[PDB]
Amino acid sequence: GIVEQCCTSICSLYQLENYCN
Amino acid sequence: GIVEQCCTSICSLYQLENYCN
Amino acid sequence: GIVEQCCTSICSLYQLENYCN
Amino acid sequence: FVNQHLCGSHLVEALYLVCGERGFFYTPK
Amino acid sequence: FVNQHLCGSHLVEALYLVCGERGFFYTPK
Amino acid sequence: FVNQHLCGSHLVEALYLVCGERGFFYTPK
Ligand SMILES: [Zn+2]
Repeated sequence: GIVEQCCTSICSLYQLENYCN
Repeated sequence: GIVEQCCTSICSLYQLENYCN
Repeated sequence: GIVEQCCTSICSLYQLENYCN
Repeated sequence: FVNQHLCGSHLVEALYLVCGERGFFYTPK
Repeated sequence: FVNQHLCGSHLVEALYLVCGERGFFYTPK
Repeated sequence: FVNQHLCGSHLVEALYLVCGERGFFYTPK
């Protein structure tokens, strides 16, 4: 999930866009 | 104080309301 | 730089003003 | 409500929201 | 774009900005 | 003034407030 990908790890702008609707 | 209860520990909504005026 | 002075260390108001234009 | 550590400016935002018209006091050590 | 850990309210701000009119979903564990 | 570590978006908010009409530069490593 987003916490694991972007908070405890680092997310690219593209990875973050995977959580847009 | 609030730092000890809510920052270094975790505070419930109710505990946080103890710091309203 | 500002990260080293103010983030990983602590900066006074005066030290922070060194980064105003 | 979130059950997380709330510190510094986040803690003050949380009180601002929770306390509403009452307002609040932020008295750190 | 920033390549940093983004957590809690910062993570939600980042999605808000990045996703724009699409909006987003914030589903923590 | 606060004497605390100020990082990332908090550091930029602090400069925004402190520097006022002057503006500021945020140049991380
Ligand atoms: Zn923060």
